[PDB]
Amino acid sequence: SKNGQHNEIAACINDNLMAAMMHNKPHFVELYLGFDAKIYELKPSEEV
Amino acid sequence: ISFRFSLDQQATKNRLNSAVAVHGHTAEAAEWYVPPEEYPKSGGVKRYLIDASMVPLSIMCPSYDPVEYTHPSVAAQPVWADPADPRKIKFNVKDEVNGKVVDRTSCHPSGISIDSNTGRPINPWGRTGMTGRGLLGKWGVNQAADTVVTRWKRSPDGSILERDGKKVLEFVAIQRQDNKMWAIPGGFVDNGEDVALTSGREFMEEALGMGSAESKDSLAALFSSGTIVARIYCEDPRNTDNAWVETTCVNFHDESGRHAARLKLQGGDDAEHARWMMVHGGLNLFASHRTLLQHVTSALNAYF
Amino acid sequence: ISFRFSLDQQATKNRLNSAVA
Amino acid sequence: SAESKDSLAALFSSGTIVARIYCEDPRNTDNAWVETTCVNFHDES
Amino acid sequence: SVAAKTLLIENEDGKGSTRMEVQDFMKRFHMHASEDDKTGSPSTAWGTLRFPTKEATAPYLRLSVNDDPEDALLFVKAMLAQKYGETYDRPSLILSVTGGARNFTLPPRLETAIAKGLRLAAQRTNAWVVTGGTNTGVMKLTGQIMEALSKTQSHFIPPTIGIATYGVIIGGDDMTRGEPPKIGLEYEMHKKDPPKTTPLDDNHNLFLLVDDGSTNKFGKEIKFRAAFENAAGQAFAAPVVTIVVQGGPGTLGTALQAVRQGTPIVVVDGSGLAADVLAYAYNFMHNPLTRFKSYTIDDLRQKVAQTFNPKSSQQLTNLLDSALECVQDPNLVVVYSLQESGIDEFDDCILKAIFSSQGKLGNKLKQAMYFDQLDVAKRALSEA
Ligand SMILES: Nc1ncnc2c1ncn2[C@@H]1O[C@H](COP(=O)(O)OP(=O)(O)OC[C@H]2O[C@@H](O)[C@H](O)[C@@H]2O)[C@@H](O)[C@H]1O
Ligand SMILES: Nc1ncnc2c1ncn2[C@@H]1O[C@H](COP(=O)(O)OP(=O)(O)OC[C@H]2O[C@@H](O)[C@H](O)[C@@H]2O)[C@@H](O)[C@H]1O
Ligand SMILES: [Mg+2]
Ligand SMILES: [Mg+2]
Ligand SMILES: [Mg+2]
Repeated sequence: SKNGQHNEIAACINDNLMAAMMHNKPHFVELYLGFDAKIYELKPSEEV
Repeated sequence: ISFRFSLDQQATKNRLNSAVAVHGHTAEAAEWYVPPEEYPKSGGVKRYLIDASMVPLSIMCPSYDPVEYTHPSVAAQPVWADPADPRKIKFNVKDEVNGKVVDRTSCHPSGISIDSNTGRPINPWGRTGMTGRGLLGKWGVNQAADTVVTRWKRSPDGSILERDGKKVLEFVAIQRQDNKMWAIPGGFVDNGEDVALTSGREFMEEALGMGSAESKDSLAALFSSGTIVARIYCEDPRNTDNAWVETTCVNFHDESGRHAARLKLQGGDDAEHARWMMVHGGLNLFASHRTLLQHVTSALNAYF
Repeated sequence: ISFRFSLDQQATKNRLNSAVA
Repeated sequence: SAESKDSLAALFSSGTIVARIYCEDPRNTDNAWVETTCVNFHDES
Repeated sequence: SVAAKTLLIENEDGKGSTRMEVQDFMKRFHMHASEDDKTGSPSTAWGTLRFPTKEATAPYLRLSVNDDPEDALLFVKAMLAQKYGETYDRPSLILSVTGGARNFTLPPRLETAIAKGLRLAAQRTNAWVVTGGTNTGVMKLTGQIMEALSKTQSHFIPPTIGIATYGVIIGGDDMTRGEPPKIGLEYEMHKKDPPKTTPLDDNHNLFLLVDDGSTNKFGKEIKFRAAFENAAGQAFAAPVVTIVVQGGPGTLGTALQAVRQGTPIVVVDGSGLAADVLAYAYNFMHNPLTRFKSYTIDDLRQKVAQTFNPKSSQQLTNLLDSALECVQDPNLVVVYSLQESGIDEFDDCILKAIFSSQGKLGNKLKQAMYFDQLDVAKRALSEA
């Protein structure tokens, strides 16, 4: 965040947040929320 | 860590210049000083503009038509002003005017050469596009004395502030009445007096506005240890071809900081405000006072 | 602080008399 | 590189010729040999 | 919407004086028809503006740059005295928010932190917030903060004074043309005005339009704004705290005037440009810590050159000189770093700026009482 790498944070935050939800790690879900984790930008692993 | 940094710089502390490989065309040194076009406090009188590559007297320059201007205050002949016919006066030696000694010797190695046509001295430091005395009262060298009262810049903990591996200085600076630029306290030498009295008298008049018993004695302790750091030519905008300011700089350094702390700074005489100001190379001060501050930091091995 | 003061005085350490002014 | 270029110039304003020696270069022959002048640019800060 | 015929202006030494007619008072305000004019003509552009989706109306007064800020302070006192009665709530704090207008592109996390801290500080101390009058950047952000204040605090609402340069407002002429008092003048930000392009923010409660006769040339209110805040601070014996978030060249000039008029500043480091330059300059000149021993004048000059693009070496020298002149007095600047601190350390920095003043002891203790920092009050009382 300090070194201007915010775009890379935003590109990986949805899947990382998704993985955090799957593996039952609440502390990691809060951590991610505030650093631009948009809960509505989640994507499924497979295609329906 | 502060101690580790301090021990590291105390233990780590054919000459070749390879900057031509980087730049390609070096534009020499700082070249030669040219004063501004508008003479200060003159009511719109403009000088004769010259390029910086033409100021020196070694260079020929046949196209030279300076303007002769003398200020009305100087032309009213005050006690500190020389007569309008500058003949009958000996330059480069100590001269007696009304039984009072005035210095009149320049720090230039060649000396002052006297013009045959008008008897008016000619400035060796180089042309300025203006003859006559202007705002300066004395023909030739106007000797000025500057007082740089310094102390180490300390944080509250008592530790001295350090920048670029060198200790940081702090000097008393006054805001001038005429052009509102910060400067070193100082002034022109009065008749019959020396640089010691002039330096001290101008510092009390300007930065302390005097005119304190043991505190006065403290100030005397401060002025008991002074070193003449430089005697140079001023880059003063009031300089002309027949009258120029040359300064002797006296540095009063307070190593402990006790004597410097007793000064109640309050601007008086030809100063508006006076304050303690950090010495560094990016200062925008009046005339060639940055060179004077360079000389005091060079003598004290301080940051600049 | 005592050491800082000690290192500071070991590293910070024409004569004119202007007391007549 | 503008001011950074100026910084590099500051680096190359203080150089000391430390040695002028004969190189142990493998391309050296009996009629052509490499000899070096060594310039050290030290950055104290 | 009945027009006022008489107004109560407070006397210079007592509590309040006699009520007299509005035109007599409004002769103290001037306007410039062109840049060349110095003496001027009577202003006549003063009244109230109605903005869309806002229930309350906002007073506006256009005055000249050479005009006395004390007269403008009376105008603010007279309007509040008229609207809320004689015994209105006197301010114990003037909180000035300045910074970037069009170049305020700040990461959201910081924006939320600055917004949260400013909301917490202003609410708790019933502060008068003085910003620019425009609907751009940090002022708009501050406006949004005060929007939440306007839906609470019962009867009394603390004024959010917006001081803007006349000559940058897309609706400036409409405000001037007409009879001297205008009560319901509607403000149209979406209207296409040819010379200017900057509209006035709808969340500001009062407006001071500084006029110099120029058109599309900002930078003409910095001195008045600093002088007004100083005049307001002396009159209500309350400390004035300037806050510098991001910034550009006029924010540097605002901080320069503020430190020149004796008003303390709080520079939020890590919030942007003229703030990083100001924080770097203070830390270089005053901070004794180890990480600031590598700070140099050359790196400061390099930072100023990369961030304000001055074009001329003389302009760069003037900007650098002004930046170094701002951090000359160590007491008047308090630097809060955004990325290295806590939620309540910002209130500690604001409180440090409040105590950093010279003689307003009762108000400074009141500010300490609002922020719930007994120690600052004690340490201060013990030192006193
Ligand atoms: N030889 C002189 N020339 C001009 N003015 C003089 C002279 N002697 C006395 N004066 C009077 O002194 C006044 C200037 O005040 P001072 O404090 O004596 O001088 P100041 O201008 O502060 O000092 C000159 C400054 O110029 C720099 O080159 C130099 O470093 C010095 O600081 C002038 O208005 C004038 O009335
Ligand atoms: N008060 C203003 N309102 C709107 N736009 C402005 C203002 N001042 C300048 N601008 C325009 O915004 C552009 C970029 O300005 P910024 O750097 O974003 O802001 P800054 O230059 O710091 O403006 C300083 C002004 O802002 C106020 O906080 C403060 O009163 C100061 O007068 C400039 O080109 C300028 O034309
Ligand atoms: Mg002087
Ligand atoms: Mg004198
Ligand atoms: Mg004098």
